Amino acid sequence: GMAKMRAVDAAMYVLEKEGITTAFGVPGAAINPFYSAMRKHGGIRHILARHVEGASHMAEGYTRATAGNIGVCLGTSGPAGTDMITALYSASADSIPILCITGQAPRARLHKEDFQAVDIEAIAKPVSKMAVTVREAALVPRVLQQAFHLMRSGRPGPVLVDLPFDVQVAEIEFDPDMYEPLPVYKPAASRMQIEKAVEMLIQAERPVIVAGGGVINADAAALLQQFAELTSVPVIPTLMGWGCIPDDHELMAGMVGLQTAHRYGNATLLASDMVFGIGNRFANRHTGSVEKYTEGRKIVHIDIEPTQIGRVLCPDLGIVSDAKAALTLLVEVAQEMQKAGRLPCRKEWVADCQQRKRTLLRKTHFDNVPVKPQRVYEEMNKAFGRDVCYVTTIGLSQIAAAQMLHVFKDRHWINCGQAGPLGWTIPAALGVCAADPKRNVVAISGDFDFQFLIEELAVGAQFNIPYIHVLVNNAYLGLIRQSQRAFDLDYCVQLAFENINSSEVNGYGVDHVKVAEGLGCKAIRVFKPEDIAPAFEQAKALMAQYRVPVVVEVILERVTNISMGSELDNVMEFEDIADNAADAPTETCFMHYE
Amino acid sequence: GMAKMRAVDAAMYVLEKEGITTAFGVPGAAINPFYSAMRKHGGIRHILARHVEGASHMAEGYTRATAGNIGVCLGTSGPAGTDMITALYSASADSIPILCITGQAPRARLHKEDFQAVDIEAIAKPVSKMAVTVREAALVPRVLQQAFHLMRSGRPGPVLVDLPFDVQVAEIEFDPDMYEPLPVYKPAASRMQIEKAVEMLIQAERPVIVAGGGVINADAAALLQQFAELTSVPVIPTLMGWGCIPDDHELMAGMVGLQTAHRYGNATLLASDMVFGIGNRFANRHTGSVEKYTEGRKIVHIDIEPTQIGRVLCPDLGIVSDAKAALTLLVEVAQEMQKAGRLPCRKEWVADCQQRKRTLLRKTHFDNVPVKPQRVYEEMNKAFGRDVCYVTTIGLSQIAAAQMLHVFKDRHWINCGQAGPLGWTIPAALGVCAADPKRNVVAISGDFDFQFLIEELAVGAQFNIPYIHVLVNNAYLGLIRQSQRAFDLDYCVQLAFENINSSEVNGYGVDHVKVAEGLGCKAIRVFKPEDIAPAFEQAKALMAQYRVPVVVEVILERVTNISMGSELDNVMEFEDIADNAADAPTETCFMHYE
Amino acid sequence: GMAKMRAVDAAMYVLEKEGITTAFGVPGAAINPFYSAMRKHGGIRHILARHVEGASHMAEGYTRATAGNIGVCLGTSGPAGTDMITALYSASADSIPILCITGQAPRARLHKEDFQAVDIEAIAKPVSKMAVTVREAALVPRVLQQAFHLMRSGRPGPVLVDLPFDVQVAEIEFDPDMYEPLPVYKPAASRMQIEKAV
Ligand SMILES: Cc1cc2nc3c(=O)[nH]c(=O)nc-3n(C[C@H](O)[C@H](O)[C@H](O)COP(=O)(O)OP(=O)(O)OC[C@H]3O[C@@H](n4cnc5c(N)ncnc54)[C@H](O)[C@@H]3O)c2cc1C
Ligand SMILES: Cc1cc2nc3c(=O)[nH]c(=O)nc-3n(C[C@H](O)[C@H](O)[C@H](O)COP(=O)(O)OP(=O)(O)OC[C@H]3O[C@@H](n4cnc5c(N)ncnc54)[C@H](O)[C@@H]3O)c2cc1C
Ligand SMILES: Cc1ncc(C[n+]2csc(CCOP(=O)(O)OP(=O)(O)O)c2C)c(N)n1
Ligand SMILES: Cc1ncc(C[n+]2csc(CCOP(=O)(O)OP(=O)(O)O)c2C)c(N)n1
Ligand SMILES: COC1=C(OC)C(=O)C(C)=CC1=O
Ligand SMILES: COC1=C(OC)C(=O)C(C)=CC1=O
Ligand SMILES: COC1=C(OC)C(=O)C(C)=CC1=O
Ligand SMILES: COC1=C(OC)C(=O)C(C)=CC1=O
Ligand SMILES: [Mg+2]
Ligand SMILES: [Mg+2]
Ligand SMILES: [Mg+2]
Repeated sequence: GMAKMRAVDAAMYVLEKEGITTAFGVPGAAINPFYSAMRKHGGIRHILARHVEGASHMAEGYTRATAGNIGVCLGTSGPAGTDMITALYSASADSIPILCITGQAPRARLHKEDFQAVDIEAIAKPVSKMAVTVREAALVPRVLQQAFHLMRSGRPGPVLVDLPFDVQVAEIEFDPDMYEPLPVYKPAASRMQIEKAVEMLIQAERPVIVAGGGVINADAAALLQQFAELTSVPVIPTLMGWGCIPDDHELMAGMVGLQTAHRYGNATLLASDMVFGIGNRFANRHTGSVEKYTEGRKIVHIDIEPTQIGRVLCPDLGIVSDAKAALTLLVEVAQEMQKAGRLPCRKEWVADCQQRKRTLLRKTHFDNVPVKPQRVYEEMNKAFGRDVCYVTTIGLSQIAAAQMLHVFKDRHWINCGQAGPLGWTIPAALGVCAADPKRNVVAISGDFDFQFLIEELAVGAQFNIPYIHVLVNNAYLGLIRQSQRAFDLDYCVQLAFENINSSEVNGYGVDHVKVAEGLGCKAIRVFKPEDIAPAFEQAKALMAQYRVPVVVEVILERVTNISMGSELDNVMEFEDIADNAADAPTETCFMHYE
Repeated sequence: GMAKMRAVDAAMYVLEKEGITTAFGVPGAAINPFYSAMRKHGGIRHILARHVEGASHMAEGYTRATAGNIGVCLGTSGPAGTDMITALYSASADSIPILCITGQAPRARLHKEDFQAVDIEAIAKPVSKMAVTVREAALVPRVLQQAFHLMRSGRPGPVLVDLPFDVQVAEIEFDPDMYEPLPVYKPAASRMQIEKAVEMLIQAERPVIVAGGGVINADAAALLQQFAELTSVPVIPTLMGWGCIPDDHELMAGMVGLQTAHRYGNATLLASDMVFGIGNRFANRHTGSVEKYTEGRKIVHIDIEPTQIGRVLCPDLGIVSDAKAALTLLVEVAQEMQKAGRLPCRKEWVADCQQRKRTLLRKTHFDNVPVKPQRVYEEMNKAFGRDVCYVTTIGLSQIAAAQMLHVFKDRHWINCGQAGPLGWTIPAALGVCAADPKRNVVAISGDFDFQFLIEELAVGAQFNIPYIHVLVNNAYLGLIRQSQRAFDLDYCVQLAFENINSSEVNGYGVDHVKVAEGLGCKAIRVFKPEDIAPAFEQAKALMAQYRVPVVVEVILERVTNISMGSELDNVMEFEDIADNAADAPTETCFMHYE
Repeated sequence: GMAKMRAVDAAMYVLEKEGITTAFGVPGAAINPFYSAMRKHGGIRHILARHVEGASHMAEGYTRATAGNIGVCLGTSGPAGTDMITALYSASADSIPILCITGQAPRARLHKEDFQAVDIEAIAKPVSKMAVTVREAALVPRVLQQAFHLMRSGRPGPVLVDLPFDVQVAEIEFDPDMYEPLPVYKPAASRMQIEKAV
């Protein structure tokens, strides 16, 4: 029961009671007392990163992998905290928590210029739900207790806790048996709200549901699918909702937007007369101009956060609610409407949507040498099972991947959709694997994203954390080259050079096979499209055998312009489109996934 | 003359007028208009980094290399700006400027949640002299004009300028012929202040001058040496002042502090009766407890910043002045005192200081296998000339290097002394080489620092930027292991693993020779101490021949405890001390440098 | 000559050398050592206001009346400082200075919800050229020295100096004879610019 212990020893009991079992970090002198309490306590597996930014993105992958997870990132004072800002931003931006814990100079020296003392509280305030320097040892458990309440309540977001060295080692009296987590705050829609939304849905003749990341945040994917099935309403997931209904479900109508979107998804949205938004916001790369997106359409918006409703467009009906509470009530009311015979039949509209999904395609089956990126994603759909979990960040690599890969379960598309920090992909994939060693994790990176935090591969080697990383190498910042077309420029975006140790890379610059092997991983380079599928089969074998990351590097043609535009009705198709299965053989309409 | 142009085109003329010739950056869509103006203008050499943090630390190395330089760092919106915070902190902390320029979402969408729009102004405020989002196109030249005034005036520091996309492309009328840089503000000591300081100096019987980074910031090293020679007063440089008098000068008395310090330097400070501080602050790792540092000693402090005087200890005389203005007047007054016969002879005190410098040594000449790190620094002193320019960050690698290497000119020790961010070393060295292609740049890293931003070696390969990187590999976070001794811990600080591709690294983990070669550089691994000197000779040849970075990796014994303590009178000597040249052959007392 | 004195006594020598002769204020327990120093030093005429906002606007009128004047407004901790925000905004907005000086709780109690302790630094930062809590007794003369430089230089504006009670009464060594005001920064047009204008 009650005993005298250091404030960091009390912190270990609090973290255990709050369900923490994993931490990613880089120790230093100012955070040593915390590491010493973590060693004495046991039960937290620490993973040593090779950049503080790597540890903070591992914590994001850990959070995102499984409902209820909270990745923890640990660092010393000074530059460690400033190295966490990008991850706090990325987590805030996507409404997901991580808990960052930093050491700090002792309280008496905070306004002197103590070595590596920085005002991290002020720096981190705009990208966190709370950033606090703990000023008394007895407050360490209470700040953590409040932090966990904030990370789970309302619109979720990250917390930074900053621990002065003297506060960490100071004694307190603490009773772990008496510690209890605070209740989680979640507003719930009333029946009056939900019945109005269902009445509006029944009146629409061509409705779609836009299912957002809030549905996944609330762990409500099964209810979302059930509500769509009862009402027979096609579902458009946002990039952050992708997976909340399986991609081969007959009501999955494709994705919408300026870049990570399908031709059939955009055409279905523009033909619709109502958008029933659940757990989405209306992101600008999803909508284009809001005036065109809302034209001729009633808009419903359900969001847990009141000030998200009406922020970018005015809904006809806005409801403040947790998505699981809302969907529980939407299923009940839809079942009552079904018994009363008041849900309309929707066979024509569902048939029109499916017809678009069957004909408005993009070619993937390219035999070209050098390889076309879209062929890589066709081979990934064939090589990996239905349970594949993709991790990716940003680039033409990521945009085309979102256009052409398929996913079948929530939290099998792990992607930092609002902030898109380069280098996120490797640490996030390691964090997903740490959350779930049985997960079939496959990452996708372009060469530039792969280089930012390339040293994190050695974390996977040191700790034996296996996953497959697909690296598509054009020796370009490919997305920036494409955006420079508007300026008739191709300027400062090339990565190629004659590698003085590897004439076999043929002027592509970095030799990723050599780099990955020096970092302790396995790697395979692919030049010809028919060698992609065997390489994915070797990579699985190498992974079972050595239990380390395996990189499959595909050498691409230097320049491919991926389809994108500035409005839903203006997406330009640069590469070949398709209307038949032979050019696009891995659409779910044509291919059984597992 | 006057013409209509985009606001970014006016920015190019302003940057040219302000002396900018180099920029380090990573383009993205939101900053493309600026890149397009930089391409159209010419005359700025852009260097593409492989992490935005790498570009920001290259800008720091560029600033630090040469008086008057201002490194420029360019990035897109969102995570690029959050990736610059660590460099802004490091530059603020050391009183040096960089100019960071970020793209931003258009003004009308700043409070919507536009893709990658972040409140970078608020995040960067605590680590910059100005952080501003430019709200009108006509203000772009005026914000830059104010930015350059701030970066050069008072206590120097960094500026972040954030450019909304629509502000960048909007037209203005601008006349480059009429643009003029603002005057620089620098307070100057009066004769009444300086005469009082010289009177106090004359009364002291055992004075020392502590020469800080402010002397180098003011470009006043030659005056500092001249003032010490006229008054015959021994000089103790801080780590940030190191080089402002040559290490073989008869008045150079060694360095002082808890870690990067000499036994003779600390013993000389504790024996002194006055500290004449010029351009220093009194950093806690330099002083220890201020009560012990000031005991029995009058303190003079000259600083350009009024609120630095009395911040950590109360001087007997505090003077607000630029160090060059102060030293100009100190030389004149000392010459007047010399003509009047009022400067005391100081032969005994100078002789006592030199006697300490000759006898209070640390052993470097170790024949051990595996290699002892202190032998590496002895070989570096022999292999490189007097004009060597060292670049380093933090770790036992850096602390012992500061204890045992010698430097002979200002700005030949490039080191982020207050913030110490891991990964700084490679990008900073590339930035120094970009500032001065004739500089003989040698970097020092431990293995963990080397890994953080290891991909930046490919920047040196792509752009042919040659320098030598000494990598001392203990497969440990060695400084943290040593600080964990106080907790009877060795926990989460080891980097070793059995590399499945390289049994020759013998369980040390990452194979840096393979990684460096995959990144396009040359590399040499050294296991035996007698092979260090030949490896430095091969590295010079490889560098002349291939014009890329050359890494020399020395395999160290796993555990070496470097001398350090918590007070000047308590520094513990773990490894062998020396009182003879044979154990410490590269002290300047024993060895002629060039 | 150099002498031992309280930080507030050294502040009195600084205000004298910077030309202060008048102050408007409302005393309180947290600013009493400063009032005790003003009484002992003499040479500043104090006008007692009947609202802290009244003292802050008297300081504005005193500044605005005559070139080179700097009105000084004095108050205690807590609501006195919040009583001053409107004048700080009015002074900033018109590019003119006032010097506001507030008492504050002792440093050891600044995060402990001590009676009438408020984060006036953060509240006043948007409406001042500088707003600072002085953390060391030796810094009191230096903060005032930087304040007068900022109030006169560039675009002029007001400054708020917040004084913890333990900082005010701590002894320091200060030599009034050695104090000198900082140079004022004012940029000047070149002849090239003026000929173009004409
Ligand atoms: C290069 C690139 C291209 C992209 N292209 C596209 C594209 O074409 N189309 C596209 O759609 N996206 C695209 N994205 C992603 C896009 O930027 C956004 O991240 C995404 O559209 C946002 O999805 P969302 O509306 O579900 O929002 P989210 O960020 O997932 O959040 C939606 C809402 O959920 C709420 N919420 C949180 N928890 C709960 C809960 N328990 N219950 C209810 N509500 C809750 C939050 O308050 C928030 O308002 C792209 C990203 C990149 C990097
Ligand atoms: C692991 C590690 C160990 C270290 N160990 C030691 C150690 O043992 N000893 C040690 O001394 N340092 C040590 N350092 C470095 C230390 O932390 C500080 O960076 C350093 O001591 C500060 O030097 P300085 O006083 O010259 O200050 P600086 O940071 O260089 O600044 C001094 C002052 O210069 C002023 N200034 C700027 N421009 C001008 C100008 N034109 N004219 C006049 N003034 C100007 C600024 O206002 C500032 O107050 C260590 C660093 C690390 C990372
Ligand atoms: C820190 C950061 N800097 C810049 C960007 C802008 N950016 C987005 S994609 C991209 C290029 C990515 O290239 P690569 O990963 O090789 O992919 P490709 O587009 O060539 O497939 C850049 C620079 C960013 N998202 N984050
Ligand atoms: C971003 C960041 N995280 C953590 C630290 C704390 N830190 C200082 S030195 C060090 C270990 C450095 O190890 P290495 O570079 O191998 O050098 P060694 O001490 O072993 O010679 C760490 C983690 C830091 N300075 N910066
Ligand atoms: C894309 O890489 C780059 C070069 O090499 C092609 C250059 O010559 C210059 C000036 C910039 C650049 O980014
Ligand atoms: C018959 O199963 C199929 C569908 O569901 C009806 C579809 O929507 C599409 C597009 C193809 C298909 O085979
Ligand atoms: C130093 O590397 C580390 C390990 O391997 C030795 C571990 O087993 C654990 C639990 C933490 C760690 O940091
Ligand atoms: C004779 O030259 C020499 C000195 O200067 C007098 C010294 O201070 C020391 C320590 C050695 C030396 O050789
Ligand atoms: Mg890296
Ligand atoms: Mg690429
Ligand atoms: Mg090491």
